[PDB]
Amino acid sequence: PRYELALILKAMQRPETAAALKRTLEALMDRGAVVRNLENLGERMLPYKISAHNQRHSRGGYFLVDFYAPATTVESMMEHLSRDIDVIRPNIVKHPLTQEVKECEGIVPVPLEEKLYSTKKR
Amino acid sequence: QDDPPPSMLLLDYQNVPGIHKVDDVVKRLLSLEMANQKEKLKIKKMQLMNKVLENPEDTSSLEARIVALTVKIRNYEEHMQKHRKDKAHKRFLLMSIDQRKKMLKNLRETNYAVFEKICKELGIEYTFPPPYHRKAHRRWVTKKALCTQVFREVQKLKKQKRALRAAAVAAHKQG
Amino acid sequence: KNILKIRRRKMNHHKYRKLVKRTRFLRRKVREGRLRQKQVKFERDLKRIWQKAGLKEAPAGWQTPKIYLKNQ
RNA sequence: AGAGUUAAAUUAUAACUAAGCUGUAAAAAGCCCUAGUUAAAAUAAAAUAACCCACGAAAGUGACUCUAAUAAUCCUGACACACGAUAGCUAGGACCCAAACUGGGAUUAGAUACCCCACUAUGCCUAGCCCUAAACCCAAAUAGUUACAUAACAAAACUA
RNA sequence: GUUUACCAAAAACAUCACCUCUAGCAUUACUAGUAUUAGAGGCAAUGCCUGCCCAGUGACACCAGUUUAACGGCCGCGGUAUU
Ligand SMILES: [Mg+2]
Ligand SMILES: [Mg+2]
Ligand SMILES: [Mg+2]
Ligand SMILES: [Mg+2]
Ligand SMILES: [Mg+2]
Ligand SMILES: [Mg+2]
Ligand SMILES: [Mg+2]
Ligand SMILES: [Mg+2]
Ligand SMILES: [Mg+2]
Ligand SMILES: [Mg+2]
Ligand SMILES: [Mg+2]
Ligand SMILES: [Mg+2]
Ligand SMILES: [Mg+2]
Ligand SMILES: [Mg+2]
Ligand SMILES: [Mg+2]
Ligand SMILES: [Mg+2]
Ligand SMILES: [Mg+2]
Ligand SMILES: [Mg+2]
Ligand SMILES: [Mg+2]
Ligand SMILES: [Mg+2]
Ligand SMILES: [Mg+2]
Ligand SMILES: [Mg+2]
Ligand SMILES: [Mg+2]
Ligand SMILES: [Mg+2]
Ligand SMILES: [Mg+2]
Ligand SMILES: [Mg+2]
Repeated sequence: PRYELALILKAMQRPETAAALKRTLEALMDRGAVVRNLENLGERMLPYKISAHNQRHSRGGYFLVDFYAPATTVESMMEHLSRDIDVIRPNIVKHPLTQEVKECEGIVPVPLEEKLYSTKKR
Repeated sequence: QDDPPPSMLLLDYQNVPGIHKVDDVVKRLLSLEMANQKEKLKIKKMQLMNKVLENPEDTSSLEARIVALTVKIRNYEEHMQKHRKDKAHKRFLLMSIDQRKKMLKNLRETNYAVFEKICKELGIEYTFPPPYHRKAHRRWVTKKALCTQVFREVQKLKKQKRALRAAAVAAHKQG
Repeated sequence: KNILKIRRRKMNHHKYRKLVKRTRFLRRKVREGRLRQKQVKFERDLKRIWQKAGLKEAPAGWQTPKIYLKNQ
């Protein structure tokens, strides 16, 4: 997976939410995207009140869209999602599953530094 | 400017068997379409080293380096065309150019044939370093301009005096 | 310690700056006269050049631009 | 280097409530179109992490996201080429807050200072200049050695 | 470049430039335009600059307060370094 779209949607009923998700996904496929998956993180009360589109929002729905897109297009998508009034806040991140975990082999302990000063007898 | 086509199926995935039998979607994810810029650069490097070189296997040869560097340089050129004020990459560009020109001065002193070829193929034009780098300033530029003009005038007037001499002595000798 | 040297230079510079402030327009006049002199000597140089080359007038279309007197 | 974004403050601005608020070693002047609480754009700046020691040639760089990207098969090298903190200059835009100058208030023998209040150039953005710093880690660059050997102090001594 | 046709052609006027003020808008001017515009003025390209003053008089703000590239203003007397 290449990009990860973190989507925070206005908290709404079933049909309208499905609607927004649909037109958003379409909007993605239109900029040339291939959508791998859609996940739902549920609706929660937001960490802090978010002001967007002349509305101050308390709650919201959370979604992940993993997808492949040409490098060029991210900006484009962003623009779109900015002017959508049903989106509380967009973000697009290089997918966490592209970066792979190197091995902590342990903690190499650091010896106390030596020869910082001369052998002078005070 | 060249064009490494959007469908070109990036370098590591070209030689794996039965690739073309795969459906359009996976073929598209492995395309230069979904690719980075660095992928297009890998491809451009390959294509150039194949077009220009003799033995694309040697990375160690002077000419191989000159090609790689030329790719890099062209990329920076592009970057600098988008970002005018980026000083970091203007440094990279100029620096790298100097490195290339140094390696060129080295090829021209060891293998002349290959040097000639490369210069033709990459469009690189090798110029000799002037003796005496000095800053050309207002006074010197202006004075030099005048001196050149005075020279041309003087020799032009000598030519006119010789045309008058020839005409006079000829019309005298005839009758 | 070494600050004594630095103190000397400090004072000198300060004094000097003060001086330039006071003497400013005198200095201005003088620098302008020097630039005039410069332009003239440059002209003489060029005139000497085309004259010792045998020509009478300066070569066709030669205005001998003003480089020093260039508006600041 | 681009483009997009904003958590904590802060403020225009209302709504209640209170007559004071601010300010110092102590006061005065200032402000009561003030103050506390509840609402809030823009602007600017980037707690904690950081007891870390990374990136960049140096200057520098530590809020978030993405794009582009960090010369040389790697010796030295200019007056040539390209950069270069803060301040400063030109033109346009921004202005919360800070603040040279300046004006008030104290202090003082004086006080064209230190302290208090107010406000400006300026700090910010775009484009172009300017090319300087105790630009100092006061320790040149590249390879090495820990042999000989303590002027003093400091960051031990040396070879090419 | 302009001016006192018939006693003055100039150092007067205008002028590029720079500055103040006044305007948020439709069928006769400005203008079939719209603040990078249009009017009322000052001064005289460029260059270095344009210091201090809002008490008076104006003009804004119908009162406070703000304005000098608005009208205009920008000081003394006595004592001191042997002289
Ligand atoms: Mg001295
Ligand atoms: Mg920028
Ligand atoms: Mg504001
Ligand atoms: Mg009081
Ligand atoms: Mg922060
Ligand atoms: Mg490198
Ligand atoms: Mg070198
Ligand atoms: Mg600088
Ligand atoms: Mg400015
Ligand atoms: Mg200011
Ligand atoms: Mg203040
Ligand atoms: Mg005072
Ligand atoms: Mg600045
Ligand atoms: Mg420094
Ligand atoms: Mg030094
Ligand atoms: Mg060196
Ligand atoms: Mg007359
Ligand atoms: Mg007449
Ligand atoms: Mg006349
Ligand atoms: Mg007459
Ligand atoms: Mg006149
Ligand atoms: Mg001016
Ligand atoms: Mg003038
Ligand atoms: Mg004045
Ligand atoms: Mg008044
Ligand atoms: Mg008044």
